[PDB]
This record gives sequence, structure tokens and C-alpha cells, in this order.
Amino acid sequence: SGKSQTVIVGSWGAK
Amino acid sequence: SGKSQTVIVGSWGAK
Amino acid sequence: SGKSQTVIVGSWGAK
Amino acid sequence: SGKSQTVIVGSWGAK
Amino acid sequence: GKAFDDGAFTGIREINLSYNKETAIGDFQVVYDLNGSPYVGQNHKSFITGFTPVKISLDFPSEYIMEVSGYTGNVSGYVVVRSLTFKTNKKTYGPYGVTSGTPFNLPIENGLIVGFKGSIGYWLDYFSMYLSL
Amino acid sequence: GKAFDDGAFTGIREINLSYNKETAIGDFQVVYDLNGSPYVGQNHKSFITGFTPVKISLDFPSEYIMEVSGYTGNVSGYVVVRSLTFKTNKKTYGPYGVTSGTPFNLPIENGLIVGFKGSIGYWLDYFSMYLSL
Amino acid sequence: GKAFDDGAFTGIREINLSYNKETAIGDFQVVYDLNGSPYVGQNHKSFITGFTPVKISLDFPSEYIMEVSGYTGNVSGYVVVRSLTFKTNKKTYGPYGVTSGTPFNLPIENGLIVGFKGSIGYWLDYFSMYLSL
Amino acid sequence: GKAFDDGAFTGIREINLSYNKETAIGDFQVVYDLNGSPYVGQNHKSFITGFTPVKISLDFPSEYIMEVSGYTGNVSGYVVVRSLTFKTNKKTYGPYGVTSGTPFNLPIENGLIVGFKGSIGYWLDYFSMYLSL
Ligand SMILES: CO[C@H]1O[C@H](CO)[C@H](O)[C@H](O)[C@H]1O
Ligand SMILES: CO[C@H]1O[C@H](CO)[C@H](O)[C@H](O)[C@H]1O
Ligand SMILES: CO[C@H]1O[C@H](CO)[C@H](O)[C@H](O)[C@H]1O
Ligand SMILES: CO[C@H]1O[C@H](CO)[C@H](O)[C@H](O)[C@H]1O
Repeated sequence: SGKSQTVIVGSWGAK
Repeated sequence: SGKSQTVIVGSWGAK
Repeated sequence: SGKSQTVIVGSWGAK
Repeated sequence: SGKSQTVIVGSWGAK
Repeated sequence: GKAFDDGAFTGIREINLSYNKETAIGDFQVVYDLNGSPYVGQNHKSFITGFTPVKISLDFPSEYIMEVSGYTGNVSGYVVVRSLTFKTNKKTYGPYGVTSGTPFNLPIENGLIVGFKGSIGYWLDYFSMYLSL
Repeated sequence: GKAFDDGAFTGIREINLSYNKETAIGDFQVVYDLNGSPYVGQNHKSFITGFTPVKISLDFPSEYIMEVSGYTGNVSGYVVVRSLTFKTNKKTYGPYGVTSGTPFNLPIENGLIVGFKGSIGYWLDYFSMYLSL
Repeated sequence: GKAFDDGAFTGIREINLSYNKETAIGDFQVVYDLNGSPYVGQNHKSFITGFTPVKISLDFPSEYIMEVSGYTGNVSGYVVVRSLTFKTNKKTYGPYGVTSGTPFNLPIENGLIVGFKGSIGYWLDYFSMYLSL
Repeated sequence: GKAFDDGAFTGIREINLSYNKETAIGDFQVVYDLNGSPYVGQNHKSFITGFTPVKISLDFPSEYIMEVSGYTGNVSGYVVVRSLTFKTNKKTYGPYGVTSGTPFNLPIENGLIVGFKGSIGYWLDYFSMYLSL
């Protein structure tokens, strides 16, 4: 908590 | 207004 | 996880 | 569009 | 009192509450919008009776609630929600219950009331609202 | 094909799709979570038959989908979604359909697939997913 | 007075306001968290002087605001914010200003205060807050 | 390579990347919109040189990214991002880099790309995007 969160998508490239 | 929304992503396949 | 969340605000009245 | 939006609550004080 | 929590839906179509002009709000129920289809929430009843019913039907997509007001007060020892008034973009569904005690008000500048939660014994003890964009 | 749009819910409990190893995905339905209670979405059927059914039951709260993969290809002139594979935190519900054509993949780093939408004629023409936190 | 709008950030690290024990809230200025690094906002000053400053340093990651309360009232023909108080998960930054007029309180059950907007002339005329998950 | 994380902002105003026509994407740096005012991000440089820079100035409020496509592949034992392309509601900022390997595309039907994170060594190893409403 304390920090805001957002939907983050992916990780395209090196596994 | 009146209706909630959400991030909808894509459209994969036919256009 | 698995369950979506939303900003729920308040609690007005008794504690 | 182009700018991000967030729930903004209130306006407490002068009408 | 008994705790309830309807959750989050797409919007609000109608609100059916109950009150008493000397005590506070009692019964509470709401029919939501679930992706363009009505969805009748569970009826959260008071432990007792003798209330006056009120039906608040909004013009669903067009009419939406912009501010919720009310009063929290003390009745029979218990601090409860004595009054409640709903202000939508088209009309104000006047104060129900007792406008006496400590006021509270939530004006929404950007967002929608998308669900409710709370507790009900003889009267509404407290409530909370889910907010979404 | 016929357009559908289930909307947004709280989570996903089960997914029931259909496929054919030479053509592409056909039937599509999903039972969602609606505030802790199952909610059976509408069944979006193919115009034709002869598909093989698959039921994907997730361990609701604990198991959630983290990445959706598939293939878009051309069958009978129409560009459709030929393959689809779902990777959850516990297991991979292996590729269904034809792994041939142009690949697509959506790994989710933070968020939940909370609903689906699309179109179905003889096969799934296209789809989209609602994403929430 | 002059309207201001800080906008939306990642969180709050420090609040710096001013007050007068016989009038209302004066200066307002907050330093936010912008993705890990602090970001000091524009200093919104009053049209006048003679205010007692307050610096509210939160333990950023761990300590965040849970409720914002205050009072609005008319002081010299101007309805302004007379008192403001911030309660966090660790401490209460006691009532600053005059605790007279009509009350208001915004408790957050799930969400974070992420930005401020409002207006200031001689005193803080009004204000609204941005909420987020 | 060295990992980076720009975080979340209000929108994007300009993208500045670099490429080599025979290897992959090199440098990456974006200037965001932070509540009306631009905010230039940290310049994430490659470990090497000899790249052809690209400056993508969007018409901020009106023009925003609708889809991000590219290719990932192995170049000299390192699976990296070889090509990247941004299509907006007004123009397509054509394929930059080598268009070889396996494809990927992220079309946004409702939402905005609001931030970037990933990693860069000799080339862009990987990357993810923050989405918002
Ligand atoms: C009269 O008693 C009942 O109602 C009050 C006020 O509503 C409280 O809910 C209490 O828990 C409940 O037992
Ligand atoms: C064979 O025709 C049908 O299916 C294709 C592929 O699914 C398209 O949906 C088309 O609209 C529909 O009429
Ligand atoms: C005495 O007036 C000045 O301060 C008041 C209260 O702060 C109002 O902001 C008003 O607009 C401004 O001109
Ligand atoms: C040749 O290696 C350097 O660049 C590659 C590809 O960019 C990787 O980032 C690797 O970690 C870094 O040490």
C-alpha cells in the first residue's frame, strides 16, 4: 500500500 | 454517462 | 488474487 | 481522449 | 446488526430504501445494472417493522447519482445513519429520515457510485459505496 | 458472424470453448464470478457443428489466467482466430485449434482478464478482453 | 480566489498547509510521489499573510492517509474551509484551523488519495481529491 | 542489460527511439504528459553505438497511440526486440528496426498507454506497458 497501482501488460522479448 | 467503463484491449482476428 | 477490486470509500455511521 | 482520467471526489467548501 | 455487501456492478437502476421520520433509515435494497441488464440485489431488511417505503427509479443511462448526503445520529444508544438524500443530474430524491445529528456528504466530481455495502440491525448502522469510472 | 459482448465481471471461473484441429475455434462461453457468486454467461455458438468441446475450470480465487496466446489465420477466405491457449498460475490449458498463421500473445503483468467480447460466424472471427485491477 | 489543480500522482509524501486560529485554512502545498521519486507541487499561497504553517511528513510507503475531515463555514461573507485534518494508518494530524461550521469527512476503505485541486483566495475556498487504486 | 521503469503518467507526447537496420532496437526515451505539463523521462541508452534515432511527436491531446506492434527474435544469442511500430488515431509510425522473428501486437480498444518499463543492453531486451483509463 501507499503506492498507486495500474494494469501493466506484457513483457515482450527476453523471457 | 451512468455506465461504468474498463480498459478493454485488443480485437484479435478479423477486422 | 483472482478477484477484481475497486475503490470503495467511506463507512458512514457506526464504527 | 489522450489524457488519463481518475475519480475525483467532492468540491467541499464554496458551492 | 447484520452485515451485507452487494459488491460492484456496472451502474444503478433503482434504489428501494425505508425510513421512519422519528428514528432513522431501516430497509435497504438496490437493483443494479449488470452490463445493460437489470440485476436485483438482495433485500437487506431491518430486524423490526413500521417503516415507510420509497422507490427511487433512475432513468438508468441518462440519470445517474452525483451526490449522496445524510445524517449519522444516535438512537437508542446506537449511532446509525438517520437521514439519506440522493441528488442525481435530473432530480433530488429528498431527505428521508431524520435530518438531525452529524451531516455527511459525498459529491462526486468524476466517477460513478457502482455498488453499496454496510450493516442493518433495527436501523442502518453504516454503509460504504464502491466508486468506479 | 454474430457479435457478442459479455461485459465486465469480477473474475473468471470456467471457460467452455470448442475447436477443430484443421480449421479453428468455434463455440465460446464463459461462466464468470459475480461478487463471489457464479454467473453463467450466454453461449455463443458457431453457425455450424462438428467441433470438440473443452472445459476449462479454474480454481477460482487461487487460479487466475496470466497470459492468453493464440493464432489468427485464414480459413475459407475469412481471417479468424485459429488457436487459443490459456496460461494460468497453476497450469497451461494447452493449445486448442490450429497453431498456424500469425501468433498473438498477451502476458499480463498486473491486472485480471475480467470479461470477453467478439464475434462468431462459422468460427471465432475476433475477440477482445476487458482488463481490470 | 485563484483555482489550482495539482492532478494525479503515485502517492503523497508530505503536506504543507497553513492556518489562522480565528479564520480558516490559508496556504496549501503538497509534495507527491511520482513513481518512486518525490515531486513537489506548486505552492498555492493565500492573498494575505499571518498564518501558522504545518508540515506533515508521512512515512511514505508505509504511512498513507485513511480519512480527511474538516469544516466549511462562512468567514466574513465567504464560505471557505475553516479546518482540515488528516488521519493516517499510523497517526492523526490533529484539527488545524477553526473547528466551526458544517462538517464533512471522507474515509477511504480501499483506495488512495492521489491528487488535490481546489481554490484559494484569502482562505481555501474549496477543494476536491483524486482517488485511485 | 540494465532494467528501467518509467512508471505511470497522464499520457505521452513524444517518443524517441533508435534502431539499426540489421540488428534490433537500441535507445529508448519518452516524454510524457504529467497533468498538462510535459515530463521528459530518463534516457535509456544502449551499451553500444551506431543506431539511427527516431523522434515521434504526437499531437498530444488529440493524437494518442492505438496499437503497438513489433517483433522479438534472437540476434547473436540474445532474444531482443528487433522492430517496434506505433499506430495512432492519426498516423502510423512505420516499422523501425528489423521485421524478423516472432510477432506481437497490442491493440487498445478502450484505454491509454500511460507508461513504459523494460530493459536495454546492446538492444532492447524486453518491455511492458502500463495501461489506464
Ligand atoms: C436494537 O439492536 C440492533 O440495531 C442496532 C441499530 O441498528 C444495532 O444494529 C445492533 O447491533 C442491533 O442488535
Ligand atoms: C462462413 O461464413 C461465416 O463465418 C465466417 C468465419 O467465421 C465469418 O464470420 C462470416 O461472417 C460468416 O458469415
Ligand atoms: C476576500 O476575497 C478573497 O478571498 C475570498 C475568501 O478566500 C475569496 O477567494 C474571493 O474570491 C477573493 O477575492
Ligand atoms: C551482449 O550483451 C549485452 O546486450 C544483450 C542484448 O542487448 C543483453 O542485454 C545482455 O544482458 C548485455 O550484457
